Amino acid sequence: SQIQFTRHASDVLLNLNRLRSRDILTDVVIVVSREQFRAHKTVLMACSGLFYSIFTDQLKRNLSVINLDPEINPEGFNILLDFMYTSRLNLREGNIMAVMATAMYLQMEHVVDTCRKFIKAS
Amino acid sequence: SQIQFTRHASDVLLNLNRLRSRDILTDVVIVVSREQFRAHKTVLMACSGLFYSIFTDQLKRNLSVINLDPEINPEGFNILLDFMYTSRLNLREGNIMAVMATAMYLQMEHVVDTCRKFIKAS
Ligand SMILES: O=C(Cn1ccc2c(=O)[nH]c(N3CCOCC3)nc21)Nc1ccncc1Cl
Ligand SMILES: O=C(Cn1ccc2c(=O)[nH]c(N3CCOCC3)nc21)Nc1ccncc1Cl
Ligand SMILES: [Cl-]
Ligand SMILES: [Cl-]
Repeated sequence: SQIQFTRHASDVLLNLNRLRSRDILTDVVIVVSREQFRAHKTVLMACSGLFYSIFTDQLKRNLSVINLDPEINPEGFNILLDFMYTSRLNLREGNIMAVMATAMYLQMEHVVDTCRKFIKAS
Repeated sequence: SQIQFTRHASDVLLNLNRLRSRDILTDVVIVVSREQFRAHKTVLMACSGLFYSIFTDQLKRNLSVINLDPEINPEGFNILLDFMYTSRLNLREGNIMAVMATAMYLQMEHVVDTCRKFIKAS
């Protein structure tokens, strides 16, 4: 019965990404080997089982730095972080295995499923 | 060239609303006369000119309480806050004028335009 605004969610996500690009109200640094990426915990939680599980725990909720597994490919992580904030996933033959393994680690099941479909179509 | 996830933005917004409902990582209380509403500043900024302008200013960015104009109808505000987190706007004959005036105050231009269309269709 409510009026539906079809573009609203995408508009919100766009603006959250704009805030990320200006480092406004970002509240965590994700360290992946020699690279670091800032983000909003709320978005990470919305998009990742790993981050949801980390930040829902009152023991870790207030952490401002998260060190990921050193084995994680920083580029794979970056691709997934960008996907979180844009809805667009950059899969290529050169990055498919790194992105897929990283998505497994981040517990992003729908993305893992999409990587499986990409492999199947390759 | 990137794979588009058509439901992703709405999924993110849904999960942000779930976090709001559990008061997880909310960082501001919006006081509207005798009522109060918690939220995430990032979402408020994404959806409102007023909140964008308030929290982008380094003078006010860290405020944890915002007192709105006492004249603002709390129900009108609540309807708009729910819209921010859901994409669904509950317009009715009983609330149209309060919602519209509140949307003007919050500088939510697309919503104001929609209220004008509602008035025109009434
Ligand atoms: O749902 C997510 C995050 N999210 C996105 C994809 C995805 C996924 O594929 N799996 C998991 N989990 C969770 C932890 O346990 C194992 C599986 N979470 C995922 N956030 C969430 C859920 C409920 N209210 C608020 C929030 Cl923010
Ligand atoms: O765009 C908005 C918020 N938003 C939503 C609707 C709406 C609107 O109708 N008007 C205005 N303004 C802004 C202030 O000046 C007057 C008009 N902002 C609006 N956030 C935003 C913009 C750019 N990067 C990051 C962010 Cl979060
Ligand atoms: Cl900030
Ligand atoms: Cl919290």
